Amino acid sequence: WVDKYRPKSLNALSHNEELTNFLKSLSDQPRDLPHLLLYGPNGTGKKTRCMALLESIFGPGVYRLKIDVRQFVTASNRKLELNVVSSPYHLEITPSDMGNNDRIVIQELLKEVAQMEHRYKCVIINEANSLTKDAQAALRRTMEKYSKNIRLIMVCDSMSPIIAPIKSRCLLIRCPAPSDSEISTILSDVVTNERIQLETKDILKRIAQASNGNLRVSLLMLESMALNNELALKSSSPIIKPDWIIVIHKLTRKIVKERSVNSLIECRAVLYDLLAHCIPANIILKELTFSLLDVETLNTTNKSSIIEYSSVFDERLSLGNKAIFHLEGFIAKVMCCL
Amino acid sequence: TLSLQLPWVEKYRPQVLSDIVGNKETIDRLQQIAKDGNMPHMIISGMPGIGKTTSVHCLAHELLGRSYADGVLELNASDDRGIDVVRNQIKHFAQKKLHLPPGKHKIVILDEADSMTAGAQQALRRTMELYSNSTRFAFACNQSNKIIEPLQSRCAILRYSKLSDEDVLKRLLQIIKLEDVKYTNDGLEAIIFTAEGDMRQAINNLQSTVAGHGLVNADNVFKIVDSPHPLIVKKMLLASNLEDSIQILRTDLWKKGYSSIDIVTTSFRVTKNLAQVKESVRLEMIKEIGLTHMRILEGVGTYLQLASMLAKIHKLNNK
Amino acid sequence: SKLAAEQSLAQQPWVEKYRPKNLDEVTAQDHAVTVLKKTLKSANLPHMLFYGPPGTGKTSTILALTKELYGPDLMKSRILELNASDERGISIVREKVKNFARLTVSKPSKHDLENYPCPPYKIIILDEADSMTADAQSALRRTMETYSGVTRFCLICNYVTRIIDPLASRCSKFRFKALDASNAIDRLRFISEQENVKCDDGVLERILDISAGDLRRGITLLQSASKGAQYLGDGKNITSTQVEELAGVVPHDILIEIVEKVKSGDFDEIKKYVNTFMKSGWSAASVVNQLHEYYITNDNFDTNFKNQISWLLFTTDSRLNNGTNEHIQLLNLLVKISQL
Amino acid sequence: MLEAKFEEASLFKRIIDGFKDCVQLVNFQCKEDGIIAQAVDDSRVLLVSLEIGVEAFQEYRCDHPVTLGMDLTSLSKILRCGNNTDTLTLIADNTPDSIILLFEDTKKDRIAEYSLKLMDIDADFLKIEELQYDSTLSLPSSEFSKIVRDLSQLSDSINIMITKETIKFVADGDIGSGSVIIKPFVDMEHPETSIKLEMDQPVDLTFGAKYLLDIIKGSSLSDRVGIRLSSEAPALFQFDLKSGFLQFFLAPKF
Amino acid sequence: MLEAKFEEASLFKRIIDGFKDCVQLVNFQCKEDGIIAQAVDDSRVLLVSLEIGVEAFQEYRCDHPVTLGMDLTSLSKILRCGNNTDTLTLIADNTPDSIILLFEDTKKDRIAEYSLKLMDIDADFLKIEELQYDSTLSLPSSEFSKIVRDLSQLSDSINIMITKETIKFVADGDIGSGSVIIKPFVDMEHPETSIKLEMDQPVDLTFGAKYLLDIIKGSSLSDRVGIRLSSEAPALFQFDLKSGFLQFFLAPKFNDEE
Amino acid sequence: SKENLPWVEKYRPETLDEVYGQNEVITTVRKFVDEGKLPHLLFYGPPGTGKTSTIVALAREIYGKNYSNMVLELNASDDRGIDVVRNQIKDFASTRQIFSKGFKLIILDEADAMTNAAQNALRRVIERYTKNTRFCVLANYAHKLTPALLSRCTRFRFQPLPQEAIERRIANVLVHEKLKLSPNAEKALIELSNGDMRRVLNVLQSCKATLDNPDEDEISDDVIYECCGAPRPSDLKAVLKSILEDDWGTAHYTLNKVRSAKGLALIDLIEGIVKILEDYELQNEETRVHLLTKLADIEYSISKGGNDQIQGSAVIGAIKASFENET
DNA sequence: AGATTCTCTGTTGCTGC
DNA sequence: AGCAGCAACAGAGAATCT
Ligand SMILES: Nc1ncnc2c1ncn2[C@@H]1O[C@H](COP(=O)(O)OP(=O)(O)OP(O)(O)=S)[C@@H](O)[C@H]1O
Ligand SMILES: Nc1ncnc2c1ncn2[C@@H]1O[C@H](COP(=O)(O)OP(=O)(O)OP(O)(O)=S)[C@@H](O)[C@H]1O
Ligand SMILES: Nc1ncnc2c1ncn2[C@@H]1O[C@H](COP(=O)(O)OP(=O)(O)OP(O)(O)=S)[C@@H](O)[C@H]1O
Ligand SMILES: Nc1ncnc2c1ncn2[C@@H]1O[C@H](COP(=O)(O)OP(=O)(O)O)[C@@H](O)[C@H]1O
Ligand SMILES: [Mg+2]
Ligand SMILES: [Mg+2]
Ligand SMILES: [Mg+2]
Repeated sequence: WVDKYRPKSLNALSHNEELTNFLKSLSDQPRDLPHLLLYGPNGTGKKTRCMALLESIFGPGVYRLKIDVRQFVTASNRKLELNVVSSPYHLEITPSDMGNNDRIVIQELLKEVAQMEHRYKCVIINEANSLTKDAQAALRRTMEKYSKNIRLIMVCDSMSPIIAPIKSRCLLIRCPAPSDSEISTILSDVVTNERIQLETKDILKRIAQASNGNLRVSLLMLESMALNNELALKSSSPIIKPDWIIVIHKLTRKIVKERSVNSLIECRAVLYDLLAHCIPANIILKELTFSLLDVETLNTTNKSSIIEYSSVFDERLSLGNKAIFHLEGFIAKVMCCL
Repeated sequence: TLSLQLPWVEKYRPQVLSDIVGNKETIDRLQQIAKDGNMPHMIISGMPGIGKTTSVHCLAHELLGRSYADGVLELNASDDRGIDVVRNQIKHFAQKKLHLPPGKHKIVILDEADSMTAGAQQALRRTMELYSNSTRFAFACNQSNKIIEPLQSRCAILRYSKLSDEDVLKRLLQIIKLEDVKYTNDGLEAIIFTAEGDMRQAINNLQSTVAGHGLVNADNVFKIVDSPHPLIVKKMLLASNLEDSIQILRTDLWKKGYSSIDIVTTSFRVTKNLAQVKESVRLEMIKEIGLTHMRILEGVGTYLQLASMLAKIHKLNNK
Repeated sequence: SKLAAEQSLAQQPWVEKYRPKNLDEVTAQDHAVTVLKKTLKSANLPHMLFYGPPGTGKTSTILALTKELYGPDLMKSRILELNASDERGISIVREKVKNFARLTVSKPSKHDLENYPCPPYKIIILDEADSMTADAQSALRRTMETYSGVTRFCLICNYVTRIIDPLASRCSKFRFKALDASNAIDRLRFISEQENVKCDDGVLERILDISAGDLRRGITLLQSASKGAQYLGDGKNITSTQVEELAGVVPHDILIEIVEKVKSGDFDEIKKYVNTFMKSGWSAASVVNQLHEYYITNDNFDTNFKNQISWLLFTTDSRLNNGTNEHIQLLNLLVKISQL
Repeated sequence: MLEAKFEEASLFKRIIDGFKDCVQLVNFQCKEDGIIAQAVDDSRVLLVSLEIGVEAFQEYRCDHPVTLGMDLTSLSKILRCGNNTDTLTLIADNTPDSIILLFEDTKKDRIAEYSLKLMDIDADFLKIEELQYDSTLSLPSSEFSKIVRDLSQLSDSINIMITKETIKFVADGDIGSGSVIIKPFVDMEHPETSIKLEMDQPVDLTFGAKYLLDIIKGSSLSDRVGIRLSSEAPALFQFDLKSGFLQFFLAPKF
Repeated sequence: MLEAKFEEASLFKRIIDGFKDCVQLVNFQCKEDGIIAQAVDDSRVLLVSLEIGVEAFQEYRCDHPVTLGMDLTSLSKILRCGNNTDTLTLIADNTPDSIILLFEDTKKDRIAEYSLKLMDIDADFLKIEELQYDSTLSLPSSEFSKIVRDLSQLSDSINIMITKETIKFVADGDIGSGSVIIKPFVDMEHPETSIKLEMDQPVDLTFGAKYLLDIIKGSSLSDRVGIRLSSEAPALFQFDLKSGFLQFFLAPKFNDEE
Repeated sequence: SKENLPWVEKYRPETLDEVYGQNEVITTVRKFVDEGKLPHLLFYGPPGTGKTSTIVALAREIYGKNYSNMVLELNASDDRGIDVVRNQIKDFASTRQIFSKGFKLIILDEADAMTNAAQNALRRVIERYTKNTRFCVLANYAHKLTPALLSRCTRFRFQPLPQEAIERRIANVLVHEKLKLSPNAEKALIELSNGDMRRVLNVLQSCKATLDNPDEDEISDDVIYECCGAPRPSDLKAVLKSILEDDWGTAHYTLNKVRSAKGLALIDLIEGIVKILEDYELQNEETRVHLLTKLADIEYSISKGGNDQIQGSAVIGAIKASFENET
């Protein structure tokens, strides 16, 4: 399992040695530490490295944490309900659990934590990409006014939606996805500790080649296919793909097979069924476009138009709120292109 | 200075239904109603400054005679007209006992009926239905769609239209004869052109020109009351060459102090109401006028944005 | 008292440790601080509107000005600082700001008038005015127009277009210039000498070159490089390569590989290389900036190609500035520039 | 400087109760012969004018006049600490940014002290009082309050009409009409209940009931109220104090 | 079982008035030596703790302790039937689903009886009272109420500062600042008006005005109020009853903490 | 003292003779007030044209020095709702003056931020109480006012300040202050004003502060350009020439050195190049279409941030590709 | 002097733009 | 995803009556 075998310190990391050394350098002197922003691909291990860095800045009790609840009142008595992950040395907030009320929670909670205060209390903002521009503007001055009591460690997957002032107000640390060799070495230790039977080691490499640098996905897929092969992986064990990926692949097959309005209706139905089951539309568009480019029936002229339309409708979706209104438009434009 | 004089819109405000130069059909209808009596519930809709409030005031006055003070209940948008007022005061007035001639009824005048809340309008239904034999309701609004259909079902509907050139010219000639003002044909033509079927605005511009220069001439009217804003915008959009439209926008609109928001919004109205060009090109021009609006509402409102909007409109018109 | 403040500053990151306390610490924004120093002897401070790129020193300049004006005693009694972390609707602007403006100035003490000018007005600053709605901004118009005798308004923003035209007309516009290597090398060298940052010849000038007119990011990069060089303990000097490694800059060889894949290669090879490159975490904005620098600077492409590459890079940056997916935008940009 | 000590904080509290609600900003000015204060409502139909002579205080010292403006709401918020029997001292320097209210009990025991922030108001005291009014009348203020409270229910306008030996208050609105007619009379059994009237010219003025309602508050300061009416100026309703008076000037409805 | 009869329903009504508003759930427990009750507000800055000894009742019988939790609002809703002079008897079995309030007039006439639904609350009574506090003071509770009511208008925080022979309450906010200074004194003309102060160490704590306002309600139960302050723990405000007391423990503001 | 107010507030006109630029409306208003017929006024115009100063001086001339008491002045800073109208404005209009005898004046400054319900309630207050009071509505945008309210008032459009009036005011300020101004400096100052007296006064105070001397010297173009951070026509035309004729790399180097030597902004250079190219007599309008579209797109992108170098290269490429169609 | 009832003010919720 | 305008309900304070 991903959680049973996870590093708890900086000396327990097993990939990106230069990043581990940079983290040790940054944690050598912990009091004169500026705000940090960890950016990189999703599933690389930045959330583990931030906790490992906190384990170097503070005692080992940083992992012994608790979940509490805090209520907030907007203009309405509506009591925005937000759960907080707290520790005797740091606290974690995820403003991605609500709508446009990120600014209120951010400002009020951070001001309460900064007024109450090694000597400072660390703050981990999870998924900073979902932070609205108004919440980021509110945090802009809170980052600078209280710099001796509150230090921010913002974990995100892409600095594209992060505003320039916030980018300047904190150090930027990139976490490149681990190489397939390091993923294979980690899976080897996992299968020798979990007592899995490998007929040939190369299958582990293939797992990496099916994960695209994602370790969280790699270990989960390895464990999922270890339950289908009954704890004994053979030389030709099938690759376990998530359900939504299969739905997207079938959608692309339907797209390249039939291009009409009658097929556009069932495409809209598939998009609705995908969106209704807690699947973001940006990831849907990304996977749909990337798997449509893989269609060998199309030519360069079709793929260029497809990628242009996907960029245009990605901008539309980032500027809109009704995601299906942009997804169906992109699908119709792709149908018109082919 | 110690005191002012009454404006010509208020001084020469018609007090008899014959002095109204509005829509002849509805005017004769209301005149015959006041002559015979039995005034029904009515809703008068139209545009500002065409003789809606004056019409109902004249009707109520002629119908009630001296009992206007104790038989007419006036409620404007300046007074509270919520559910509580309709429940208490309007109902007390409708239930009030009053000895009237056998052809008259108590009149409840409600100015700006399009601003009353939904609750008050809903409560007014049975209020006007149970006392429809001793109390009558006259609504005066600008948008009949703002009044609920149940209220419109219990009353007559009088839609007032714009005043043609002849009627406003006749009224202005009557006012000039009554005031002994020096005028000229081109000056009155410019006044009527800048009025756009608005009698109140026409009389106001006439009085302002008289008190500012004395002689009602087209030069004076144009120097005091700038030409209609929408017409210059229409001439700018209907330009055939880009340089002509750019020069028009620069000299007529930008060099005279017209804000970019007014230019783009007036521009939208002109286009929506345009009829010279087809539907698709009009929709494309409206689309382009929109991006410029979004950019100006975001604070990027400058001359370059309007120039780019005009360039895109011309490119759309460039086949 | 003062010693606790000195120790807290010494245990503070270099961004807040070296914050300008006086109007003389401002290194490059001289045109504004000259007027601010001249009006310090007079008493006709007008309403001001600071605007410019982030990290140019607007907040630091106004803080230093308010300090030099009022002293550390009246610093907390004659100042109304409203940031973006507070509510700034119509209700707040009408009640709190107007009540503070209508109030009279607090009496200065005997020690205040002996060392500081103590002007007869107070200062209400509104930091990050971009988030203020236009109606709440128009509400400030007569508030700042009629009570100018007792209070002075200082707006601070990054985009001057977000503030309505009447407010921009009422206030004196102060544009803060980008802090490139030329006008900030002195400040960067001072910060390096005060911290014993042993670097090479072309490091500091390079740091600001990566900063692109941002002294805060440059100071943060210098602090990170100093920490990374002190952890090693080798006693050597910081190199430009070590600086550009932690600054998020793509190495030159990886960029040359992208140029080769764009010049020679089809859609499939370019897509595969982009998928491989997105595995290593790089900011798409930095990649676009480096590609723009390389393509515009290289004297080996046609002008017709240069117009198209410039427009494509502009469109890609404008799309990336809206929170889009970096992978899709980068792939689309590389594909569009490969068809050229 | 300002240094005025009231024997009973209650007097000042009742005076401020009079400005309360109907006005937002008040401009005070202390000087050698006492304290004056003026406040005008937003619509400018009501002026509240106060005068407290030196003798109304237990201690008053002034070697240099001071003018100070303030938000009444803020003042009343603080004006409920007087215990009524507490002693109240108003204090301010010659160039104040605040006004100090100091409440103390006889014994050293409890001392409540406030420092109220001042507002800057352009000094512009009005002097609209007339030499002669068309008619003048006084009557018990509780009676005037009842008269106003009666009629108020009927209309937003209350008319006051004066003819020889007759004072008539009238209201007429939706539910009907009402009137209160009073006649001049000297009661020796106690003249504080008499109703005097001196008419030089019959008067007939209309006032907004909402304003008369604000004005009746003065009953708490004096047993009688003086009403002076004119067709040439705002009406004057006056409540006398020991050495002083609270005046309300109200513009008739046009 | 629970069987407690109050001579006057009024005493219980005033006691509950003290928990009122500031807390929602109250946990009562009757036992051989009386009744205790504890309630903590949601933010956990205020604890209301009651103790009523056997002698405060006209009749009390307990052969088996019973713990019962209930909604304060529900209880007060029912607590206005006492006529104040009515007799009140609290009744409950050993494993109750309800609490019975029985109000009766002297004569057999009116009998108002209520059966209040109980809530299940994990029994966890706190014992946060200290052996010694930095400073201790008592003064008339009506005086304390006035002091709190004065300052409250100025700020959401009221500071209490104690130095030798000096107690000072201070509030400072938008409209300005205020302070009330009182000095210890023995009044023989009636010592219920005296102001005592025992200071082992100067103290200076800040409290949220909204909470002090909740606390002043105890004036209706006792002529005097005892205030015990410490820099190590929540402050204690205590209102004595005949055989018993109502205590309010309030956590000082850290800088922002009620 | 008035020596502490800023130059925008210190030099506020107190009489109608100190309001320059507006002559056709000022004379008409003076005639309205002298002859007595003063209708409901609607002063529509851009910011800094002198509408508030005009109406304040008018009320001063009408009522005297006691203007602050006989006039009801409401603005956006004050709460202006429908209930506020109903109570305050109606009680002011229905009653009479407490200080003198005469008509009343209600100055609804910045009435473009009022609610639609407030205007719908006020349009019948203006029409009912019209014999004892008047209404003056000041606006910058005529689209935020309902047509019913817009038709009840006489509209006066405040044109931007012309060259003669702004130079007269500059001369008045140079007389009131111990300051000298160069003719070309004065022309450059008038160029960067767009008829806004506020900007002129602010930058005049700022360049007087920039002088660093006891004011025995003059204020030249260099002082104005360095204080307002505005680009000079020389550098503007040099950049335009290097873009139009010189090589791509040379044009990039020229733009970089120009924008980095004086710290100029890219948006100011964009606006300057747009203003200069407006006089260029060009061929088929396709070049103008492309130029305007691309320049407006780049301006809208700059209004949100980004890479200054990328945007400068985009400006260069856009101008070049637009002019490549002219051959 | 205490208790009860009525009125006014403030806060919260819902609806409309 | 403000505001505002609203209107209605609840709580507190003051006055009157027993
Ligand atoms: N038909 C008409 N004949 C003569 N005068 C007219 C006529 N219509 C309008 N007027 C003048 O315009 C003034 C105002 O007219 P109103 O009836 O109030 O305008 P309206 O048609 O009701 O539109 P509103 O009130 O803005 S919704 C009158 O007092 C007259 O002076
Ligand atoms: N001109 C300058 N001279 C010296 N240090 C500077 C200068 N500008 C910025 N800094 C440094 O950068 C830090 C941040 O300054 P700020 O004034 O907050 O920047 P900024 O212009 O406010 O950027 P924002 O807040 O995102 S708009 C200061 O504390 C200094 O350490
Ligand atoms: N015509 C003018 N003559 C002289 N000074 C002027 C003139 N117009 C503006 N000013 C100056 O500019 C200042 C501001 O004028 P205002 O009347 O407040 O501007 P405005 O026309 O009302 O536009 P707003 O207030 O932004 S809607 C005045 O105090 C004068 O110093
Ligand atoms: N140093 C490491 N060595 C081995 N496995 C690691 C290491 N760091 C993280 N992992 C594992 O790799 C996966 C990374 O995914 P995840 O933890 O979700 O990433 P992130 O920390 O960025 O959220 C998880 O299974 C995590 O436990
Ligand atoms: Mg009408
Ligand atoms: Mg800042
Ligand atoms: Mg103005």
